[PDB]
Amino acid sequence: WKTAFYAVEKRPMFFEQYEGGSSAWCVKYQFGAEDGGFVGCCEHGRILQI
Amino acid sequence: EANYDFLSFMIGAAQRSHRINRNQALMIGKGVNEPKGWLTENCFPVFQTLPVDVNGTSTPAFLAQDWRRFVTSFPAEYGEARSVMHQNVFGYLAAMVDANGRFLFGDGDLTFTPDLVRERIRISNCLPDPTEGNTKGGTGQDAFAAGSFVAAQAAWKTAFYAVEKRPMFFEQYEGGSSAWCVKYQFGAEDGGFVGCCEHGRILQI
Amino acid sequence: MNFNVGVDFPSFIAWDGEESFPVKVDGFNQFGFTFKTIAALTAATTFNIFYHEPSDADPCVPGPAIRVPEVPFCDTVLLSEDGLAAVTLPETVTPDSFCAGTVPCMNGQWISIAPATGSETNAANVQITVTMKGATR
Amino acid sequence: MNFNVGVDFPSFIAWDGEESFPVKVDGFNQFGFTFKTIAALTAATTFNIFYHEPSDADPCVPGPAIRVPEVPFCDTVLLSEDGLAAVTLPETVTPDSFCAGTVPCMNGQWISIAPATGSETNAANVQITVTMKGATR
Amino acid sequence: MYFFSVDPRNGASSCCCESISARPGEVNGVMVSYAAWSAPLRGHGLTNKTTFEIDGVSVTPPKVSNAFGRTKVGVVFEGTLSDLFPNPEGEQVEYEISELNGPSNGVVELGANGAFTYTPGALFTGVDRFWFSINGNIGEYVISVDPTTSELPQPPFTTPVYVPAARRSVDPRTHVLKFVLGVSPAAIPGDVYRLTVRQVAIDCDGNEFVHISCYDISIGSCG
Amino acid sequence: MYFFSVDPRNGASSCCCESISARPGEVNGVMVSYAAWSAPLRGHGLTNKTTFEIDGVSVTPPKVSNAFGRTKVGVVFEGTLSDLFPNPEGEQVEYEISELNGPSNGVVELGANGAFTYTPGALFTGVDRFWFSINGNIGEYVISVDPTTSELPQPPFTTPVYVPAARRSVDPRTHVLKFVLGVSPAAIPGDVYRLTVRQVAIDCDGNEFVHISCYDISIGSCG
Amino acid sequence: MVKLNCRPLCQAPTASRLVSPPCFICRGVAPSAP
Amino acid sequence: AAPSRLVQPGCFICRGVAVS
Amino acid sequence: EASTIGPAFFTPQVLALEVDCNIECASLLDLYGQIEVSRSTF
Repeated sequence: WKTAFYAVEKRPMFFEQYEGGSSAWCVKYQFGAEDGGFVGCCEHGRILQI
Repeated sequence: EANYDFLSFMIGAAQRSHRINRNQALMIGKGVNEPKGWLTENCFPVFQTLPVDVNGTSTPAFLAQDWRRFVTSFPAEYGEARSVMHQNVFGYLAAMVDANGRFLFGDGDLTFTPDLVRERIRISNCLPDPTEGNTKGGTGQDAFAAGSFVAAQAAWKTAFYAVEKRPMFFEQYEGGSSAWCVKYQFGAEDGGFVGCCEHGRILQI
Repeated sequence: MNFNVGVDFPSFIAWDGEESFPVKVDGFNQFGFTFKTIAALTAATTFNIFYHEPSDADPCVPGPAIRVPEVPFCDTVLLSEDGLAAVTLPETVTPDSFCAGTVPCMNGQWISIAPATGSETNAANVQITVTMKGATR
Repeated sequence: MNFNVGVDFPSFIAWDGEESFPVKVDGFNQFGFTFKTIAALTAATTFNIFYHEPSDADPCVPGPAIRVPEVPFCDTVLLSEDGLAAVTLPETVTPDSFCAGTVPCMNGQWISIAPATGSETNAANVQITVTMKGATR
Repeated sequence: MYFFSVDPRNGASSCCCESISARPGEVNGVMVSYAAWSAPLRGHGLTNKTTFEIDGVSVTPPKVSNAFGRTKVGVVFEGTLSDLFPNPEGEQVEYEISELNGPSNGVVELGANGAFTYTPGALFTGVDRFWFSINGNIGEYVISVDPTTSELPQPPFTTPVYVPAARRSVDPRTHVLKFVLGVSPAAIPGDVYRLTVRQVAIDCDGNEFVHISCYDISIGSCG
Repeated sequence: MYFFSVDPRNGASSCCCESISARPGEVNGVMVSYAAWSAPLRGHGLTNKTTFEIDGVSVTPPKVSNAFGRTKVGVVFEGTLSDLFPNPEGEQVEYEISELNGPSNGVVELGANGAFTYTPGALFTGVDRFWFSINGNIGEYVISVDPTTSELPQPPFTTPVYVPAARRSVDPRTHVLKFVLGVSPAAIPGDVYRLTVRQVAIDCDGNEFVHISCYDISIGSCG
Repeated sequence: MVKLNCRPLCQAPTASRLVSPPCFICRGVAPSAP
Repeated sequence: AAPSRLVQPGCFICRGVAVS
Repeated sequence: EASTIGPAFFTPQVLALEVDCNIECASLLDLYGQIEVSRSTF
């Protein structure tokens, strides 16, 4: 697995109050993170099926 | 240009191509223009297992009792000998089973992984394997290809000799190379032959 | 010294003036169109954009034709009526001049262009084509 | 987040299966083809490569079609018996796989592809497009 | 390659002209060594102002006529091959397209009866020839593919024996003249032509020394 | 391996064409050395624009006719051999399949009375021929094995004497043209064919020098 | 002198079986009957 | 050398009770 | 603006891995008897 599939880390989550749209009666938060991954080289792996 | 260094790639992909061709030759190389390999010269004494009657059909087979009788038969007067075989064969031995269902090796471990250098097996998975890669051999019926190769054994330090004259070399081929294009030339010179071929043995089906 | 740039930015046909062709955009991760005119147009020409899915039976043939939605980016005031992506080749665009647009958000695995209705008369003089960017195999 | 990859490597149709097209390559400095078939071929097909020159009547329209000479590098041993460059799509190219290639030396302002004689009824099942590189002006 | 050393006109040393054999279809090369005549005339050597002329002393006029056609690029061209051979007697006609003299940028599907279709090569504009043969009589058929705009000129129906437009050269350092002499595939064996060569020298100051010679081309089959 | 040094076209040193003896079945090689003709024409040597033509001056038309079949992969094919020997006089038909000229990727067994069965080798598609011999007279039976999908085209019924498609070559360093000359197993001894060769050299600037020769191929048994 | 370069757009999977030795039989048992 | 067989002992158990 | 301007203003982070996925095989050249030699035909 250390060379069959890769995981890509860029940035953890964040949280901040969305100012525009949050009145003095309501309030609206906003969050998100950014990451991804891919499959390195599928000749280093097997699967056992029926 | 071409940030990826191409020359060092070819110098790497030539010693590699040479390495496996030499290893391939000394085994099955045929006479002219390549050393006579010990698989094809076929003057090692060869033993072949006898079949078994699965409900009266006599399919070819190879079971652990055959392996023990093949390796202990080597006359210890020749010296200590190592066995070579394809890794699927060793997988084949490790997955056998007695009539009640137990494993013949490692009576319950999910895995049989013994010290190979204490058993003189030297797995090299380029040799011919009788499992046809995999997905053949070890059947009730419709597999295992009578007449195949399984494994070998010999005092290799004296049953087969390897001859080296001039190792791999690279050189710019001055001539045929101009002020804008280079022509490289590489080469090596080596060979092999069998020693005394009463020191080896082969197992078949 | 020119480079064999067909690998690493290949290009395929998408509308030869008579038929649309789904182009597989899965293996790559960026793509765009490069319009081109073959003879003077008569009025504005509008094209619809379609994206496909892997077919239910076979996983390497495109499924049906689904119309890709459209997204704005902090300045869209046209805001096409039914919120469906479309491109309008403007009138008075000469030959020997190419326009190049691209849908922002990708979806599906096959994309296609088709001449929107009411504009398939002088749409036989355009020839759209696609070019991808960077294999991800 | 895909880019408008159209500009900065545009692409045009060079052989739609029924008629060829000259594509201008003056504005750019490097270019290549991307072959792609639509149906299984019956035998090896061969295309000729042609380069044009600016017509004397108008410098924005291609003149007659000259054929581009052939340049061997070092490894070339076939030399195609004619000294006139040509491509040959080999048999057994399933119609979900593209093939790229380009000439080592451009000349003139335009470039064109057409099926060589003998393989004119299989070329109706192939598509050839040209994608350029950075623009000089 | 032929070679003729010319007489130096010193009042010193069967027929008059030298002999040149030729074969229908060949295109050969000729060298002439004007050294013996121009070397005494010490000047600026030879000048590329040589003129040729071909005359027929035995012709046997051609049986089958030649013809000409036209077509646009990419468009197939079809025509007849029977109204070109007026036959005096009544007999059959075995049309044939000599493979060694087929077209150069297309193919011709010669039908059974003086009919044929000419498919020009893809993306090709120019002139193209092929030499038919009716009952052994050879004549050329010229087709000019136009680049779809207007037209190309009408080429001049190459003669039985010709010297090409410009493939000549004069080496002023060794006083040697070279040129090409090509023979049509429509030449008739046994016929004799005559090529007269007018070569001009030059003095140190810029005057002329003319010199005229002749040659007798004999169209023989099998060389 | 024959070797002909062609005439130098210099006006200097029975029949016209040189001779070539060929035996039915062989496939030989031929060399031609244009050195004496193209070396003085200082250019870029020869070019691979040579053309060959084969005409018969004596045929003795064949007695038996050929036949063409069709079949898919793996499926056995059956056929007869009695409708191929048009006998003007009455005689017995000693059918025989020559072991030398049998099929290439299959196997046939000869019946007792004009019968045979071609069971193709498993996993094989293409075209396979085999040469039968009806009463000393020889023909061919050509069958195509189709990959069961649609159909295959028609092969061209190989001629008595042929020059293979693309096996010609030329070395511009020594002015030598090499080509292969193959004879069908059905060529009748005593016949004579004629082979013609149009080889084109080239000057420094891309023009052409043509040269034509001929060769008389006489199909004689026993070398 | 064009030198082509081809890739497939969709690779295919590849299945295979995993035959393993059967529970053995032994050739000839001593106490038996004809 | 010709291929020699490798006959090994079978399932040998008994010496005193024949099977019915 | 962005996402509609060529693809040259954005320079990707060239990471430093190089996937290989190529088994040589297994070596079998140390068992044999080794003998250095000289001019051929010993």
